[PDB]
Amino acid sequence: VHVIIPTENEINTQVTPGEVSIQLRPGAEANFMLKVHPLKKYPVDLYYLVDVSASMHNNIEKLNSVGNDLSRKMAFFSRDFRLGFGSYVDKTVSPYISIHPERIHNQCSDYNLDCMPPHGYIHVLSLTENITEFEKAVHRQKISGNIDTPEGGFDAMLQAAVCESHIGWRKEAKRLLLVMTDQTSHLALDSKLAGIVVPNDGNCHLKNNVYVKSTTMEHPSLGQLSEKLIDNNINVIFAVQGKQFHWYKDLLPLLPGTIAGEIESKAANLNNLVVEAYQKLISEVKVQVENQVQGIYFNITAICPDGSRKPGMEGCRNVTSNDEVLFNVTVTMKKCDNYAIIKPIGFNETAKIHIHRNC
Amino acid sequence: DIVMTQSPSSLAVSAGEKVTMSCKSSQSLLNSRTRKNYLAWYQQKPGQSPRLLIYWASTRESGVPDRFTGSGSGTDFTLTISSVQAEDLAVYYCKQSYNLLSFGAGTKLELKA
Amino acid sequence: QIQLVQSGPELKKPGETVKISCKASGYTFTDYSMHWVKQAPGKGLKWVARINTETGEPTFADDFRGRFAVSLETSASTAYLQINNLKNEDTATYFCAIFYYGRDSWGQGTTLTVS
Amino acid sequence: FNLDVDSPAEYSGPEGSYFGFAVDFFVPSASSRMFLLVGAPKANTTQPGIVEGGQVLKCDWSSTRRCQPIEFDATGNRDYAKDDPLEFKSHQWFGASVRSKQDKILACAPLYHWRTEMKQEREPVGTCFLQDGTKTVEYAPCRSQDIDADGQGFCQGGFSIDFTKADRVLLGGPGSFYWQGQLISDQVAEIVSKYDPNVYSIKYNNQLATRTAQAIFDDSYLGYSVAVGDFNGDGIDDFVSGVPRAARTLGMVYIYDGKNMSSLYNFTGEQMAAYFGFSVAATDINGDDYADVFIGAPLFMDRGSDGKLQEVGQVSVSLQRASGDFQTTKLNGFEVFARFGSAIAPLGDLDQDGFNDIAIAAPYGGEDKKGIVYIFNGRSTGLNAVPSQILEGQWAARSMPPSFGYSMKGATDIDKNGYPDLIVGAFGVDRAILYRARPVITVNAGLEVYPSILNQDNKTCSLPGTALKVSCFNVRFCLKADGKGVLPRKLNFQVELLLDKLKQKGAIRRALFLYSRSPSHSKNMTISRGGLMQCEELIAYLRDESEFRDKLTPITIFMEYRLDYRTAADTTGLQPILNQFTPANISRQAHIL
Ligand SMILES: *[C@@H]1O[C@H](CO)[C@@H](O[C@@H]2O[C@H](CO)[C@@H](O[C@@H]3O[C@H](CO[C@H]4O[C@H](CO)[C@@H](O)[C@H](O)[C@@H]4O)[C@@H](O)[C@H](O[C@H]4O[C@H](CO)[C@@H](O)[C@H](O)[C@@H]4O[C@H]4O[C@H](CO)[C@@H](O)[C@H](O)[C@@H]4O)[C@@H]3O)[C@H](O)[C@H]2NC(C)=O)[C@H](O)[C@H]1NC(C)=O
Ligand SMILES: *[C@@H]1O[C@H](CO)[C@@H](O[C@@H]2O[C@H](CO)[C@@H](O)[C@H](O)[C@H]2NC(C)=O)[C@H](O)[C@H]1NC(C)=O
Ligand SMILES: *[C@@H]1O[C@H](CO)[C@@H](O[C@@H]2O[C@H](CO)[C@@H](O)[C@H](O)[C@H]2NC(C)=O)[C@H](O)[C@H]1NC(C)=O
Ligand SMILES: *[C@@H]1O[C@H](CO)[C@@H](O[C@@H]2O[C@H](CO)[C@@H](O)[C@H](O)[C@H]2NC(C)=O)[C@H](O)[C@H]1NC(C)=O
Ligand SMILES: *[C@@H]1O[C@H](CO)[C@@H](O[C@@H]2O[C@H](CO)[C@@H](O)[C@H](O)[C@H]2NC(C)=O)[C@H](O)[C@H]1NC(C)=O
Ligand SMILES: *[C@@H]1O[C@H](CO)[C@@H](O)[C@H](O)[C@H]1NC(C)=O
Ligand SMILES: *[C@@H]1O[C@H](CO)[C@@H](O)[C@H](O)[C@H]1NC(C)=O
Ligand SMILES: *[C@@H]1O[C@H](CO)[C@@H](O)[C@H](O)[C@H]1NC(C)=O
Ligand SMILES: [Ca+2]
Ligand SMILES: [Ca+2]
Ligand SMILES: [Ca+2]
Ligand SMILES: [Ca+2]
Ligand SMILES: [Ca+2]
Ligand SMILES: [Mg+2]
Repeated sequence: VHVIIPTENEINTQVTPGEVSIQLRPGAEANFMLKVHPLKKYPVDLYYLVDVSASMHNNIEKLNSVGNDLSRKMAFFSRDFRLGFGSYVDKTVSPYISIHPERIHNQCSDYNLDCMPPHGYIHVLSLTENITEFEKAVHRQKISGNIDTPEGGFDAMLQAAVCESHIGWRKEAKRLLLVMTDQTSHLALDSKLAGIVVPNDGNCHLKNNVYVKSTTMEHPSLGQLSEKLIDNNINVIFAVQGKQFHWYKDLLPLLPGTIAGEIESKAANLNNLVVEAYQKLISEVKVQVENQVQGIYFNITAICPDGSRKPGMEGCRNVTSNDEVLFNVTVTMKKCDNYAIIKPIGFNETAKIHIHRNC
Repeated sequence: DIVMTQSPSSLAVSAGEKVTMSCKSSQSLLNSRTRKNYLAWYQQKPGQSPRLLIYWASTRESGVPDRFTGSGSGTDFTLTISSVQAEDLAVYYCKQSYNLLSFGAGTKLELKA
Repeated sequence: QIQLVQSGPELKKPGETVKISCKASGYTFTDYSMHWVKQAPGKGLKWVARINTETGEPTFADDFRGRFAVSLETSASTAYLQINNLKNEDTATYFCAIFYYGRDSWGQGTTLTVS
Repeated sequence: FNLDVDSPAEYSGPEGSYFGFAVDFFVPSASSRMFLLVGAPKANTTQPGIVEGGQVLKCDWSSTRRCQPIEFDATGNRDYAKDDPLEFKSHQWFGASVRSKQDKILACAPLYHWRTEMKQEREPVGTCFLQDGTKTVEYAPCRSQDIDADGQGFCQGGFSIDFTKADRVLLGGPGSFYWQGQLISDQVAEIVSKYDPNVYSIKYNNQLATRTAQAIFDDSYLGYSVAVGDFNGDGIDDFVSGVPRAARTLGMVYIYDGKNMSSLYNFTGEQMAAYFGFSVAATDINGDDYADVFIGAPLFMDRGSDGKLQEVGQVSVSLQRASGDFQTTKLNGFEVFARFGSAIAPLGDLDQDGFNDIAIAAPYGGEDKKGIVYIFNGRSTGLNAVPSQILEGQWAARSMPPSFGYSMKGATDIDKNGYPDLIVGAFGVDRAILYRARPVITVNAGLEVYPSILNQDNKTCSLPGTALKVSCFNVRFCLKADGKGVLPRKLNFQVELLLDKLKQKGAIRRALFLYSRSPSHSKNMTISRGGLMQCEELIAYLRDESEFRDKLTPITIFMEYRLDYRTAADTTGLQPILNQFTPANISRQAHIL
């Protein structure tokens, strides 16, 4: 029984050792310290996923000021700041939308609004360094509408997170998915009402930047959603204007790597929300282990800068740059019968541990 | 279609007074599917094109000061100006967009002497 | 900033036809419908018609059919209101407008006088 | 533990119809034969102008295995005015929800739309067809003048239904009143009597229903799923209703008074978005004469030791006590994303032990996510948390998971043996499968040693062949057996008796049978069920002290028994099973002093 830490040149700047190899026997255990050191001045990819149902038009008009002002503020938190954009409304099926032939294209009945046809999820702008292009894409965004209060937020999020080749998420970046709304989202089983009884397979289904399984697959569960967000290393920021903010806030414990804040009634704090949320996310370090190796168990304790200890994926808070967090990782074998991955949530680097066994 | 009745046709005010004017629809302007009342108020100064003040009964438009408050529901809507200014002497109109767009007669504010 | 620019004043005799233009700028023309509103010289506003700039399909108010027509020239971002068989009752200022709440706008108003 | 999973009855419908989406049993009061009811909500019917209207099929069982549609509705879309349709039946999902009480079959179409008379709209009001005798009527409790979002316009009535033993129909309409949801309950007699095909909105006089409430209750979907049972001791079945998005998406289950709809009880979920209340059921699971409440929460995430959340699914089980209080425990599922608890179906007393048993599905579990159904036995202390039997789906996905276990119904005995059977749908493959319950045999196996105490010098008998004197003792064993339902009169048993086996293989056994000079003996026994214990006596002797590991040890006397399973079968080839909660291995000890 042993633990080997490679002395080869490392290929990770944040999480080290990025490769570990151990040898176990039943009843035996081995351990090591995993170091996680957050960096300063990350490349940052910020994608704006916006609820564009009629109730949101008041917040959408403020995204015209966000482009340049946010870019300036982020200059002190990032090295390379890119913006993207997309939108969602709901599933385009009864009872969520009108199916009347004269009102299929224009869900709203307010004759002062030439509203957009409803859609599940549409990608509008790939992540780009060009701020003007972002503002342009926003300026020309039209408002839609639907009938039922809740929106198809979680379904759009999964596609935005999964369809990496379309969004243009960089590996070399802190990936941020910002979701703007005012209402709560639909759940996976709510879709039964529309006659949708087929589970979301978690895959990417975009054609011409449009989600086309939106009417045949149900909404993803929180389980599926957190799994995909963590797997694709995407941090999520919720920006909610209504009283429903608290609904989203109280789901945070179920969705690791997620933060939420409030949009003011005047929607004057959109940039402050993003910057503050960014600063809060970068200050929290927690890990989880993906263990597919049968007979192996893990017990990880975080050791924080103040000497306190926090078990499992509770992690450490009020962490800065030039500040290392240690994770005390013990691996034990209980029974005879591959590798496991230990990774910080919201980080691109992972530590792969290979487990060799004999009995 | 929907006839909007606005009253009074003229209302004299003194600067600093609270002034109210109202508009009554022929039918409900409330959209059961949105819970919103599709009524808006406009201000028209003489010699100028009109400007939107309030939409959806009580939602205030950008650039409009908070002395202009809208309220009401169903068929009965009110526009109230708290501490009316000398610059607010204009004709105000109620508009509905529940069906085809339609305007009321309008209320002209006059100054007391 | 969205602007709407209308043609200048028109003077017509009874029975004549007038075509009033409204040129749009600051937004994509085909994005929002164009509304026309009639203001008689001393009365309130009357909505006349709207045209969907994407499809060219007009909708008229009950009191303004037959004598009124609305058309588009999308290549020049311009909407037109045509009034046939002008009567003395048609004297008014005719405005073109966008009522989209996020960004409403009005033209300067075209003055039409019928002798 | 007694379902036959080797020889089930398999049924199938048209491809893409979702045959098996919803299942029930059809048992006419005096037809002598029974049918299965299997829905197919997307089926292409022969109706003039209706696409994927949906249908319900009546499936036979004895002899061959064939299904035929029930003509609840054999027409097209009725007009309101020339070239102006009143109703839209295409894609109405008829057969999505089916229930039957004896001869009465109620089948619903939750996605049925109509225009209303006031304006030309298309609202998903929902309708049901009630068939009894030779008459069929349309029941449309939400097709009223109270329309649109603030009314019943988006009701989707018929989304979920049940029957009240008092001959009332319980119907959930989750979209009523801004999706607050509504329960509507009416009499069968009123529904059938007050019917006129020229009237679209029909009032009933003995109708009960929930009403509107404050906007704080919007988007709760009350009436998502319903069940019935007596929760106040009035002799009148009350109404149990899931409200999965209630209380800030914790989910709730409400129980309303079956006589006047006053609310009686309120159950709440613990975890947001677990969708507590997805499905509900009620049954007496502990023999207390009080209905117990079973509430599913298919998306529940069970936190592990490291803080990781695994989506497994949970079922909350609460027992009703005389005081009106409930005693609640929690049953967690077994597999991630299997959605355990998405379907709950009381089986009645499946194993005839005096307590009702229940099936809980996990439609996306098992290998390849074929779907699993878990059978849990009841008992006086509440449901046994450990499943006794696991049923796996038998088909591969073609475009979507078979979703075996998505819909289930039990507590009906089709093969007429006293043990109720279970129908399980698997709509992803357009199939339905009926599992039949095997008879259960309780066995009384006795073993005695005369005397248990002996020694090497206590020579009491002689060996066969050559009369050498040895120490001896007698070992007796006997067996009686019976069951409660229809079992073969003659039960063929195999028994084996072993002596002094508690030692290393190859070791010398000291206690041997006289006639065989052997540590083992077996016999073919025929036991009349309900008869006398059949007894046998074998004589054992000890080897002397020339061949031994020790002189003073315990002697184990061990008996094992099992069924033959070659002659033990009824006319359908259904074999009985031994009670799985009893040992078939018993022992006594003898000692050398
Ligand atoms: C299981 O859980 C459910 C909730 O999920 C619970 O049912 C709810 O019960 C409450 C009452 O406790 C319902 O709230 C209201 O109840 C009053 C009855 O009178 C009581 O409350 C008033 C007001 O506080 C007191 O003055 C009085 O002394 C009593 O305590 C009803 O009269 C209310 O009706 C309103 O709605 C009607 C139309 O829908 C209106 O016509 C009527 O005027 C009321 O309007 C109110 O709201 C208006 C704003 O929308 C406001 O402008 C009005 O002025 C007024 O305030 C109302 O029913 C609540 O609705 C029930 N919810 C549901 C979903 O049924 C069960 O009791 C509980 N069961 C168990 C066993 O625990
Ligand atoms: C950033 O995006 C803007 C907007 O597309 C680019 O500016 C345009 O440049 C083209 C010529 O290639 C002109 O025809 C357009 O009229 C310009 N638009 C505006 C709004 O000014 C700009 O060049 C891009 N910059 C970079 C570095 O990619
Ligand atoms: C994770 O993100 C970091 C950036 O914070 C990446 O590190 C950079 O990689 C590029 C490409 O080799 C170098 O040019 C930069 O100088 C590196 N930055 C620093 C601070 O060293 C890292 O490569 C990413 N990880 C993975 C696996 O892609
Ligand atoms: C990391 O965890 C290990 C235990 O897995 C700690 O090692 C133990 O330290 C205590 C106190 O000195 C000894 O009594 C144990 O015998 C040690 N353990 C084993 C398992 O051999 C280690 O000190 C921890 N490191 C930090 C930095 O907290
Ligand atoms: C019921 O009939 C409809 C109409 O024929 C079938 O839907 C068609 O399927 C074909 C093959 O994929 C398409 O090319 C047609 O365009 C579809 N038509 C319509 C109107 O959807 C439907 O699949 C049939 N369903 C069942 C269960 O048999
Ligand atoms: C994991 O470590 C914690 C201390 O942080 C300890 O309390 C817990 O019992 C350990 N768990 C296991 C399974 O060893
Ligand atoms: C904890 O956070 C506060 C800001 O909320 C900061 O001022 C303080 O210095 C932090 N503490 C440490 C030890 O970094
Ligand atoms: C419903 O019936 C029960 C009978 O016990 C009675 O106590 C209760 O007050 C009744 N409620 C209503 C609303 O009639
Ligand atoms: Ca919606
Ligand atoms: Ca009762
Ligand atoms: Ca009970
Ligand atoms: Ca039982
Ligand atoms: Ca049976
Ligand atoms: Mg919305």
